[PDB]
Amino acid sequence: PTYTTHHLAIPSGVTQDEFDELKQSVVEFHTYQLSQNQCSSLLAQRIRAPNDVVWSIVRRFDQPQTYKHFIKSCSVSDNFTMAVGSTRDVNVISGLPAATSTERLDILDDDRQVTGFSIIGGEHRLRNYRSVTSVHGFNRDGAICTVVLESYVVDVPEGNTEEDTRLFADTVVKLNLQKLVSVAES
Amino acid sequence: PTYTTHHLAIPSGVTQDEFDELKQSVVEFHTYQLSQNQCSSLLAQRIRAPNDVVWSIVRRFDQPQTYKHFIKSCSVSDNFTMAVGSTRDVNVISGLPAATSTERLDILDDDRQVTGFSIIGGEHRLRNYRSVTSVHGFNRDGAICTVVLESYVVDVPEGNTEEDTRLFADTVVKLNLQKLVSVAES
Ligand SMILES: CC1=CC(=O)CC(C)(C)[C@@]1(O)/C=C/C(C)=C\C(=O)O
Ligand SMILES: CC1=CC(=O)CC(C)(C)[C@@]1(O)/C=C/C(C)=C\C(=O)O
Repeated sequence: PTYTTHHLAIPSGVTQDEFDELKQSVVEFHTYQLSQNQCSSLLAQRIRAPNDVVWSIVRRFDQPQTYKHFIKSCSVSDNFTMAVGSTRDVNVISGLPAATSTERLDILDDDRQVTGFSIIGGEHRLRNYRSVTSVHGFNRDGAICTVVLESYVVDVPEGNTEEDTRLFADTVVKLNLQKLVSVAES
Repeated sequence: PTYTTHHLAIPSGVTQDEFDELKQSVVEFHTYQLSQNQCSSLLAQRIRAPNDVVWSIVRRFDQPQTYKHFIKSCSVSDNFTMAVGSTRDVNVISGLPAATSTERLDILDDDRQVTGFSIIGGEHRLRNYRSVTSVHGFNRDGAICTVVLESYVVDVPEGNTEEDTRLFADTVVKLNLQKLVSVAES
């Protein structure tokens, strides 16, 4: 297989010196295998809030709607455990209506403050979506100011271009990351 | 089959005293006919920028991608004039890909700073979408503050609920208005 090189390109929204400190985290957590039909991207967002505050929000695998747009509801089983392997049924706002993507929790590491999930079933064109989010505290002069890194890999549907698929997924993650800013600042 | 009454309910983001000044504009420009299969909503967004600056952005019928998300490109004909009746072809970012909704300019009023459009062709579920944006300057402690009002009417697709459709359309418009804030305040 072929692998991503997100450590070679500073994403927008981070400085060269901030990024230099995070390259180790990108390699460890934001590297995916790449098939010929896949694309992957890494996004970043600075947040004026303690990383412990941010981690506590994004850790909530059962309540993504608190920090994501376009989710009407999210339910988990009555025996849900916050553990690798638990799943959720996400009801998406799209005008179809109440669509559903079942997602499985892949990583939950409270020591490094990293989580991630993969989409394992649903009615959509984002087949084999996999995402990782890591939380990073910086003593940042009035904050712990946190940079959140979020990357994904996904299949490019036949009849889609890689740029088109990537542009859509990038737009969603960027918009959700802006919402995370609003929620974290309190 | 009656008409909308958005002048009767204050939208979020406005004060009662601010809204009282806008009721005449809501009546004059933000009233739609409503059939039993349609819904309509009215949104507002405060912007710390001169109303003339905001107006110059939202007036650009040929360039919605400057202030809206999820638009890959926008083309108009070689004889395009910025005039009621002109149309544009919008290529939407959706993961389908490069989708298209053809839109017609309905209002372009430079004295009152109102613009509006209706969707006249495309491949989607926002049938008979019609939208109006109006710009409003307020003197606030020596600086101009702009309120943008944006409303729409749209058909509810069979199998959708009104809340679900409204929720989606409300989500899109609000997000486009946040991008408008960034562009105007830069
Ligand atoms: C918003 C939405 C609409 C779709 O059509 C596909 C899917 C259900 C995957 C999705 O939830 C996509 C979500 C994305 C890209 C990222 C995320 O959630 O962090
Ligand atoms: C982004 C998008 C999603 C759709 O499914 C339909 C359509 C393509 C019309 C649309 O452009 C709708 C845009 C909206 C609600 C408002 C606007 O543009 O002012």
